[PDB]
Amino acid sequence: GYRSLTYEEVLQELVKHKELLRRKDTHIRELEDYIDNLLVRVMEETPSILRVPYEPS
Amino acid sequence: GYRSLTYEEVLQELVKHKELLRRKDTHIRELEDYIDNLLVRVMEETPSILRVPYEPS
Amino acid sequence: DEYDYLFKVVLIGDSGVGKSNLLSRFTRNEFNLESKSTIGVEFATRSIQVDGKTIKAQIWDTAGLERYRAITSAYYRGAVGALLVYDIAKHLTYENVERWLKELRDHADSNIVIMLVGNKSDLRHLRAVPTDEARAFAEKNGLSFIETSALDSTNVEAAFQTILTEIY
Amino acid sequence: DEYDYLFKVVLIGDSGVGKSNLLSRFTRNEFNLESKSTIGVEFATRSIQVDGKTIKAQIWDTAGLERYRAITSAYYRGAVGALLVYDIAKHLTYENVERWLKELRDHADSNIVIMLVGNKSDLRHLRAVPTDEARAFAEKNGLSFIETSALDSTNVEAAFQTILTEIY
Ligand SMILES: Nc1nc2c(ncn2[C@@H]2O[C@H](COP(=O)(O)OP(=O)(O)OP(=O)(O)O)[C@@H](O)[C@H]2O)c(=O)[nH]1
Ligand SMILES: Nc1nc2c(ncn2[C@@H]2O[C@H](COP(=O)(O)OP(=O)(O)OP(=O)(O)O)[C@@H](O)[C@H]2O)c(=O)[nH]1
Ligand SMILES: [Mg+2]
Ligand SMILES: [Mg+2]
Ligand SMILES: [Mg+2]
Ligand SMILES: [Mg+2]
Repeated sequence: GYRSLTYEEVLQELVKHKELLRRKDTHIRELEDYIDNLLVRVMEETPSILRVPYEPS
Repeated sequence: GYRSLTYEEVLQELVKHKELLRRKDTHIRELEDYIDNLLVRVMEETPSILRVPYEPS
Repeated sequence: DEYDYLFKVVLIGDSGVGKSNLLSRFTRNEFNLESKSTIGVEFATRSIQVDGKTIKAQIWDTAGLERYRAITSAYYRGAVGALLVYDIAKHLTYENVERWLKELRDHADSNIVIMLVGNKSDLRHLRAVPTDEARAFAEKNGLSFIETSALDSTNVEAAFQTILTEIY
Repeated sequence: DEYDYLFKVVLIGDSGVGKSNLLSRFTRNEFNLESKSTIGVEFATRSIQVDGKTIKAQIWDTAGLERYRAITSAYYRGAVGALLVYDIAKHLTYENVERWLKELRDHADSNIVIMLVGNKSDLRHLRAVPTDEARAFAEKNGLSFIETSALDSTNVEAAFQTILTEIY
């Protein structure tokens, strides 16, 4: 909770941070998709790598 | 760029959004680590799944 | 170390209901209060005596944030049982039960043994889902039913025991 | 389809320098302007004649945002060449070159053939790194040097050709 900036400034700051969350979300989705697409392959080929605890084969 | 809220409100909004970006960052890091730790195993066991284009074995 | 049957079982249910702690509690006797949303897909195995037989239970877990995704087929592939879990203290997780049911009908084998599990029974003061209401729903839908607490362990063994014996 | 040698080569360099497009250009003759930061680790292979010999070049790629991570050992394991890439239009990517060099010394085989590649030579109007300055640096440090453009293709073949023949 921290003063200094004008209402105008705090307001474009809010816009800039919204756009930044949008970019982070997109990145989270990209990461998620990559994980899922890689897991399909891991699952069909060497599912044992998904074991807990991990026994190297 | 959108009015309505008091300086006080736009200001706790900014704080709330900062804390939200912090949580997204953390999540991005968790996703990244999981990827890296899974890739080590994929690499040592069945690196062919990382081929482009993907030939199922 | 040998065994008479290997059974693939999957955990499904809203994020936060305690799927991963039912897993760690069953397979490792461990519980974690500071338990993060499951990333990816994993499994853990445990052997138990059910009747005369030793059964390798191969228990699969993943995030229940999403319904259908690229890992979905592979996840249900070969699964002979599902534990379908809600949180007794969150009515929403219980509303979502039929949504998860459709998801089983759509992707699991038609003969999957499904058990309905109301988890977090330690939260008796915070109960949002009366046992009877869920009990009613389960029998109506051909499902075994049980309430567990991964936190204090109540019924966790019984739950896995029951589904595994009903797979036989 | 058979071959006389299989050579593992890795791409390393700051994020954004064009590593993934040197890869797609070499292996598929494809270029993408809307190219996202590489997630994970991948490779693609290409066979080429170098002297009398056919060589399977197994080209590895990953994000250059991070320096050392869990995949790092496995990434350099067995690698006989590195293309160490900067962006001729971004002086910072070129400043980072010695940082990537230390990283090779630390994790790669001591006999890795390293080539220094200034990429995006199509951006002649935007040049931030004079060829001579980079040329100087490379020979001083025992490195082959070349400038490429994954976008228009200049030197991309020559770059892979050179490193592969110097691995022989
Ligand atoms: N009180 C109580 N808390 C529990 C119980 N089981 C799990 N929890 C807590 O509830 C939260 C979620 O538990 P998880 O095991 O991670 O649930 P999850 O279903 O696997 O979540 P997702 O991976 O996102 O789908 C954690 O904070 C656990 O500590 C329980 O039986 N009682
Ligand atoms: N003008 C020009 N742009 C290029 C060239 N090569 C790549 N680019 C562009 O530069 C950006 C980054 O290219 P990438 O191939 O993704 O670079 P990267 O090094 O693999 O990035 P990271 O995976 O994060 O480490 C993309 O927008 C490309 O289109 C080039 O030779 N000339
Ligand atoms: Mg979980
Ligand atoms: Mg699912
Ligand atoms: Mg890339
Ligand atoms: Mg690296």
